[PDB]
Amino acid sequence: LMKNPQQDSGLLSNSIDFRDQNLIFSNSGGVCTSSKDKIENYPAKGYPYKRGVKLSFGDGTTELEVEAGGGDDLYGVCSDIDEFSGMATVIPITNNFTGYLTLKKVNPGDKLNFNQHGELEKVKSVNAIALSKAHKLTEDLFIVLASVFGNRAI
Amino acid sequence: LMKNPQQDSGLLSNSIDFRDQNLIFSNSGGVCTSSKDKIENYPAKGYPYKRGVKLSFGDGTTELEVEAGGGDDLYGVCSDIDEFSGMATVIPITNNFTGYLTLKKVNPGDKLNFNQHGELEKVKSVNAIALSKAHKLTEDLFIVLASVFGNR
Amino acid sequence: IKQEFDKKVAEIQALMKNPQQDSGLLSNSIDFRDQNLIFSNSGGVCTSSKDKIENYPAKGYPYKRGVKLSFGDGTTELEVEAGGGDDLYGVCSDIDEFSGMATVIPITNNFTGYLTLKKVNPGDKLNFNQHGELEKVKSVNAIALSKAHKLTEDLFIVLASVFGNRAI
Repeated sequence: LMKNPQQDSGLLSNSIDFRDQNLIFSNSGGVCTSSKDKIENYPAKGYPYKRGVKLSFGDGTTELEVEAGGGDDLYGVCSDIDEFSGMATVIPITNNFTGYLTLKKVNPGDKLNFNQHGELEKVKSVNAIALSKAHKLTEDLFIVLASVFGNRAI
Repeated sequence: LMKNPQQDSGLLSNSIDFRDQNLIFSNSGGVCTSSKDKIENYPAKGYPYKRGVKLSFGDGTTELEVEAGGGDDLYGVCSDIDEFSGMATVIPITNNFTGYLTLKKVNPGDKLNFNQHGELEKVKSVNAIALSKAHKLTEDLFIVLASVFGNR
Repeated sequence: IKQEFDKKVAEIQALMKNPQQDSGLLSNSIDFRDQNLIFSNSGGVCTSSKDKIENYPAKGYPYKRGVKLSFGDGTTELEVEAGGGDDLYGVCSDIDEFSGMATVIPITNNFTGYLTLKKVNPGDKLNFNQHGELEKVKSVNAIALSKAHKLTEDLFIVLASVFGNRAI
């Protein structure tokens, strides 16, 4: 629900090990990032963090915004949110992405697609392949490493 | 049918207003431009300016060129033209473009497709969404702000 | 035995991109035309500085072929192997044999260059097969810009431009 946890921790972190220290919700961006990636920023409608986003049009008084969604309305993938300005960082669907995305509440090689709420689910229109299994961060919060490369063909 | 108007105006322009000054036909490129965008150039066959283009092949003596077109042959979007060299600047369909494009003689949010002449029309195989109403520059020339983000 | 050895060397060197081979003479190629029709040619005829290029461990010999992702027992990371159809992931534009690393351009980025063809005139529609070879026609926008050039009794290359997916 938030990039940074709302409640402050009561304990320090044990910074000794180096394994399995990347399965956190505050892991913004992608696991493998190219210097030739196209990155945009939009006004955020809701909390579309780590979800497929779509274009949301108001009454014309205010500019275009982005909200979590999928299906035929999918426009990109949100990889970061600046909360002070409400700015959602979006990687366009034309550009391929590899990273941790929210999964609907799954094995490597299974084909995934974005549902109505911008959540990955097992399969049609979007090329997404899971590179790992679901990792549970909360009772309803599951993340999964996936590679999204364009849109499929009907 | 030229980016730069041929008939030079008889009056000086008044630079007093900062609103509604970009709704001209000589506004080449895009409104939102990324420094990592891929930009190609090709020989132009006709005037494909501000239209969707397709690859056209000749007899074989000369190289391939780009001509205004759509359908399943759509290759990219022509954003600029150098008239001296007849060189059309193309953004491939694999790259996403946001800018003013020619509309066939539509409200923000309407899905659009490219016709046989590279003109956007209201609706199948291209992701084009109108971001503004049709602005009429000439009695037959209409433009529209559209974001293209690939195929469907 | 040695003749069979030499025959296998010939086969594997024809398979390879730039095999090591000593020559008794200095071959002279003074003309500057049709000098680029070699198997050791660079990945792209027209290359942009904004192209996204990845590298992956290779399974088999996917050079100048369409590549797809493949997974094993999970002990080792995913690897690219020659393939096409609906499983196509990218195009292998280079290979480094010492490190066994295939340099690949994803299907989300348009590519133009010489690719392996099935054993064709310009302006024809091409599709990737199960082996990653191009064949005359589909779900990929691949168009041939030239005719098939034959370098070996089974090796054909063709100049092709591939730009994204083809809806419907």
